[PDB]
Amino acid sequence: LDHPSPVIPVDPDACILPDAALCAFTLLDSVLVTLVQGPARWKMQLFEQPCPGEDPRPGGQIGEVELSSYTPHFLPVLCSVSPSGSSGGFTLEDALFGLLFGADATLLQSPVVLCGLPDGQLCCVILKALVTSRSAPGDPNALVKILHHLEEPVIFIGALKTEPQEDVHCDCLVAFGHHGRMLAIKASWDESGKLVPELREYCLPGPVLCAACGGGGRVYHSTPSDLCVVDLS
Amino acid sequence: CLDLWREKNDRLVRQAKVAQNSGLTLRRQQLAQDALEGLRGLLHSLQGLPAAVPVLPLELTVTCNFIILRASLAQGFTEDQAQDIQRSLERVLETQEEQGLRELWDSVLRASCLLPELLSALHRLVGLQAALWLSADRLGDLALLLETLNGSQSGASKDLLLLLKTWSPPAEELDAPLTLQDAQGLKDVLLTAFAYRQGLQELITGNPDKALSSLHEAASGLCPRPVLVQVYTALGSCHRKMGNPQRALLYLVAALKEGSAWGPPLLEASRLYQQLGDTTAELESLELLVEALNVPAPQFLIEVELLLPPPDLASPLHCGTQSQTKHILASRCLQTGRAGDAAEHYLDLLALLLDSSEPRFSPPPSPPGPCMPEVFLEAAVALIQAGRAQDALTLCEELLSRTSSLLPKMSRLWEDELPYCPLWVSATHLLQGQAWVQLGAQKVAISEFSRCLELLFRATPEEKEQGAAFNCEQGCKSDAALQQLRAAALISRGLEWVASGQDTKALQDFLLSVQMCPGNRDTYFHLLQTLKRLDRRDEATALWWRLEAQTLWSLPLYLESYLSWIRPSDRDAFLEE
Amino acid sequence: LLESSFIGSALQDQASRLGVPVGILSAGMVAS
Ligand SMILES: [Zn+2]
Repeated sequence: LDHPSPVIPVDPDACILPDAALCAFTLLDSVLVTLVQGPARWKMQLFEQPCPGEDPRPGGQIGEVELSSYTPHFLPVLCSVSPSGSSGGFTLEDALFGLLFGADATLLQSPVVLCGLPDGQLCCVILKALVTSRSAPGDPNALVKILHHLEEPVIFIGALKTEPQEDVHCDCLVAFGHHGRMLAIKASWDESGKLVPELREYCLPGPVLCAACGGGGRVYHSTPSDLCVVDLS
Repeated sequence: CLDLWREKNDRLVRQAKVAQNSGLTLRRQQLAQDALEGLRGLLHSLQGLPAAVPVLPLELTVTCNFIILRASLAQGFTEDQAQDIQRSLERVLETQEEQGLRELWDSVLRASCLLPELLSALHRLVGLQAALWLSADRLGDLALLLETLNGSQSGASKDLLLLLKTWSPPAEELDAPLTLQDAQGLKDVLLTAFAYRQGLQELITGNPDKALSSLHEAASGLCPRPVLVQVYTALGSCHRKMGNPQRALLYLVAALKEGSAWGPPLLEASRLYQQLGDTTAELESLELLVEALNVPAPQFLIEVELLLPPPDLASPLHCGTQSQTKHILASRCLQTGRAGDAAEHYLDLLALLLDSSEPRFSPPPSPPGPCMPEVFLEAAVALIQAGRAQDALTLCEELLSRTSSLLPKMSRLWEDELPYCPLWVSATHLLQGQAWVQLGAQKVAISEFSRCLELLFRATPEEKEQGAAFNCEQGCKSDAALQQLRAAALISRGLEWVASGQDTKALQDFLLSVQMCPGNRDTYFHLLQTLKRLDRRDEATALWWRLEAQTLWSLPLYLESYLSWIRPSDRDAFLEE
Repeated sequence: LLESSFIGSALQDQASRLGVPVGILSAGMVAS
């Protein structure tokens, strides 16, 4: 960022993984998660990222799988979700974390990655579990799982601290469509003394065109008319 | 203009090969995709024209140089390259004389039988397209293409290998526009690769007689050192399926020697030594395995591995990761009765899995195998066969501490089928309990036998009403897993009821496991021991006749071992009285 | 031996261990 007219070309030096076929990527700690276009089957890749101040390297790929669910303008999006104790993502409250993904994920304190995709399909993947080799391929059905299918492309995921009573322990998982089926998710633990996830699929105005999360259960979203806001608190 | 286009193709082919031979990981793929976009633009320029005969042998040279450097970078072929083949083929067809590749190839080879002097490039295009259909597993129509290439009298030769051998490359490849690879160099690769894939399929389908021939073919010729290893390794398994151990050993030894990557061999070593039952050697190989898997370049050319598949789990070239294996070691160890050792393995397992925040992730076992909680149990079960019961509890504590934030919050406790308990949570409580037994504490133990038994009755596990998550598919749903786990917790309790002297209560709980799961038989032993004490004749004989009227499927590991661990030696001895 | 070119290299291995010319061991082993 120091980087020794105020215009600057990059040199192709600063290039790393010229995979070329890659749409979308995120970061964790020391980890890089890409999402690579191919023929029909999109596969998710995963690389090390060097924790020491070094030459800013990729490393070797740990992990690839096929989003078998996914078979082709709208750039899919990915998200990081780490549970409490274990950074450019979202921590849940352990109740929810446990409810969505389950025990494996909770036990391993696995940061988990959610891919929404142009269809609207919202798939999560467990990064402890994505380590593979030539002799050891990703199974799709193991490893990537599919939460809810909005039937329109996905703009935005987050998590929300409803019940407001820097690392905030959210309780409620937020998705958006484009035409505006939004999807909030919460913990219930109701009526069976048993954990069930409160789903709704509300059905908002407009094409929706970007979203965000801000202090205390308030989403700030666009229509093409006006900048609109929601409460969940 | 054809002077300049050919000068450009030759320039970019020299750039590609300089990059392949020399350079660093980035600058390689930067110059490679540079040349790929040069070839793209040049192909666009030549495909703009309604091709002439003298423009044709450069256009096909460009199509070859593009497809090669495309799929060698991608590290896989696809169907874009097949559409580019169709484009170039109907461009050859429109010059002298459409529908799809197969009939297009038939008609183009009829046109080549007129001998336009581009057969150097047509045979090279068949090699690329053959590789494509090989990576796509399209072996029926590949026979038809090469069948049309050679005599149509070679039509009965459905086997590819003979047909590929008879298919000669046409020429010594005279001073044409430069190419990245020759048709014979591709023929060699095709041969070893197909030999290889036929061999593996024949091996997995229980024909390791057929496999040997094809694979020896894979040995004989061009087969890069890395593959050589893999082939021999298949042979390990083949002779292993046969019974011939030593041939196997010999191949395995080579595989080691020739290896920079000898994970997979020792894995076969293990399986072999199991087949003998040479447990000592078994475990050793695996130990070594783990350190092996501790330690960890792509040419812009078509090599073999490009065309090789990713192997399955049924392969003898299936080798997991460090963590996955360590689990095997501990697993295998646990079944033998080297409980202590087993433990240490399992703790090392667990250390690895959980503590791995800093380095490269070290993964859990895959889900034909057990889930992350079936494992912790196996951890604690070993710790119990050590007599490390105050550990076995710092485990079942750490478990139910992380997973609070799931569990069934047990208000049915006040209201007492409907709520859901995953089998594993019922069991944690069973073993917490056996743990207290080794530390000798009737009360707080029989807390845990009763607290299991309630989560096996005022719950059913079999409750997925909602696809809400990821689950144990296999281990923690089996009605076999449930009727065996009940039968246990009740057996566990019935003992403690005799340690305190309440043969009425013990009788109840044992008689309940019998009625429940009649094919554990340790159930019948404990009840009949109880009956021989008190009320021998009638009851005992009535149940003898029942047992002899009566006369393992997928029980998970933590329970198998736990049944074996409690069960008594003179069990059959008692049943013959 | 009771199970080709490998079996020759195996007798070479044995010969290198024992410091016997391969012929002696091959003959002895065939006879036995
Ligand atoms: Zn399980």
